[PDB]
Amino acid sequence: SKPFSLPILTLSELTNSRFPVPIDSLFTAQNNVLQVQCQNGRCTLDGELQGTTQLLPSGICAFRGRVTAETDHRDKWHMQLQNLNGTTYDPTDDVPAPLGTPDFKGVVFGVASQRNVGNDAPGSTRAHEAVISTYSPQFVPKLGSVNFRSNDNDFQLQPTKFTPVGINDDGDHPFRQWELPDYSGLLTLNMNLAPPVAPNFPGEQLLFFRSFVPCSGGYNQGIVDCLIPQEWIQHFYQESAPSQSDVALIRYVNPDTGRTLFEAKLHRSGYITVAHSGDYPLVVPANGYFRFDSWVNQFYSLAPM
Amino acid sequence: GPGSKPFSLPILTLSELTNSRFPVPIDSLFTAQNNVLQVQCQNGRCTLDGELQGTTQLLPSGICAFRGRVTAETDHRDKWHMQLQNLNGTTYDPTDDVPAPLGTPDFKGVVFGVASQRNVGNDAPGSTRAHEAVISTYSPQFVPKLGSVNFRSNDNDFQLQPTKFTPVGINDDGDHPFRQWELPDYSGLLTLNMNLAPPVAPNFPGEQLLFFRSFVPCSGGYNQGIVDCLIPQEWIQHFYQESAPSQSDVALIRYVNPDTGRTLFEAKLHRSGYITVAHSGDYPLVVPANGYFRFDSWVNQFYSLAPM
Repeated sequence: SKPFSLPILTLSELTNSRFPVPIDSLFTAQNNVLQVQCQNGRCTLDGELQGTTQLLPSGICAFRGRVTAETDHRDKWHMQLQNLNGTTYDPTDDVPAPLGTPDFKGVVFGVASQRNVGNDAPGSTRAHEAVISTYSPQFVPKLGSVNFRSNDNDFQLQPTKFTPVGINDDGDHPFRQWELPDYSGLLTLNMNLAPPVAPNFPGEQLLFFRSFVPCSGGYNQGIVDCLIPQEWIQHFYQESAPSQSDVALIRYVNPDTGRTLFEAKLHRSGYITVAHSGDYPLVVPANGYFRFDSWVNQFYSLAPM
Repeated sequence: GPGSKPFSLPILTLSELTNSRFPVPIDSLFTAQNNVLQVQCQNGRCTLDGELQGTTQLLPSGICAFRGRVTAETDHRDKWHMQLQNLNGTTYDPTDDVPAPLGTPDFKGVVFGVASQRNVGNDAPGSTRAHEAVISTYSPQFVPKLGSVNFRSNDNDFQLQPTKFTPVGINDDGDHPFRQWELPDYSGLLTLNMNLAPPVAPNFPGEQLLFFRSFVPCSGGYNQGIVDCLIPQEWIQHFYQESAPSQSDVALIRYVNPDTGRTLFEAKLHRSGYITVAHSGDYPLVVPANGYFRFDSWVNQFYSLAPM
């Protein structure tokens, strides 16, 4: 059978799978009652994509479609969604939302761009700053549309792309990276979600690949934690190696010295735990990377780090 | 002989591929009739056994991005002077054998996007701002090899603080045309570019370059946003991981429809990391949505491709 493996990539060679920026650091968080259930950056070790996860970093928190109405909501521009590859989005599909849809509560700011097709000035373009709030009642991507705000009113009912740049609070409504938006809007339930993940033992904590993304004013730190980086997801999808157990053993190695620095559990659902107690931002050598050593199980006792 | 790791391509459809010269998906395949223009792009350059070249790095998020600090507000058209770090935040060294910091744009024109800041130090640390910004590679202040570029903004809410530029699209620079095959002057006016990945061209009669084409966003006007890359970013990432030894200068690759099993056409994947096909004239390909290239065998410079 095809052997499981990790790609060989340093921290600065990795992309955040929940926002299209490089990984900045590794962080392990103290356990709490709040649920970790992100929908982007979800993939099993044998390469099954889950939630709203797709392969491209350019897909993450991006939208593609057409503006089909200009309204007088604060979120003025009504954007009917396609799939990111331009095919027609089907709301009855067994996904939470179109692949790449944001999986947090707050705003994503960026640029909405257009290129005309059809009889009305085909090939004419425009691009302006735009904001999408996932708190908005018009944020209904599962149903097939989202609305965006712009200070500019130079927009047409034409094919549209949204490129994310950063995140922020939505005025008084805080940026909450672990709170899912209501993909179908108010008074509806989310469906087809990737499951929540948690340590099976109190001495273990989730380990995150952490990014500090851009913010558009205020003092928000722009913290976006992902379970596994986008490149691991891409790698597992290509490889499709069969998982021999529920838990893979991985070691963080310094190639400069050859030393193993610490070990971790890489679970079959696609997340990592370490033996540690408390919030801890790791300090690791620049050339360090995770190495897959063996299939183990839940009853492996991780060396404390 | 000893064994060697087999060469391969990742299995990805066109819409599962990223342009290696601008951070957007591939839209189509295009083969161009030979013409007066020279192809010497610096992004999206990698050998088949995984050696990155030019200004090529691994992250799509790296492509046409900048990281550094705004160290001055000037009187240039490109007002804000941005001293560069490497994209991973380490200090940039102008004496390194690269054309410019990795990820630097490799075309003449404008990249528009957003410049963002987060303060450190004594002055309101942790405060942020982000605004539309434009960087022109025609600019005399575009001197990334020397360690800086300048950007424009209609907004003047910028500070001398850690700064990132996130690219969104391209355009012409006013009267100066967007030229994807013209390199910027990385060290500025009246200086020479160095350490470049080499020019690329068909060496065999009846053959043309095949491009992975994207139509990227533009910020007004009718520019088509056409950015062609020699190989998509995932192929580069794949070769970098695999490091499979090249058995030849030319790999024979075939475009396959997995639904039917049918081979649609064949192409030469040259060791330098570009593709040629047997065709005469400009030709926008029509291919099935599920199609992808498959590596079949190593051949040589005198292999004769079936016409497509």
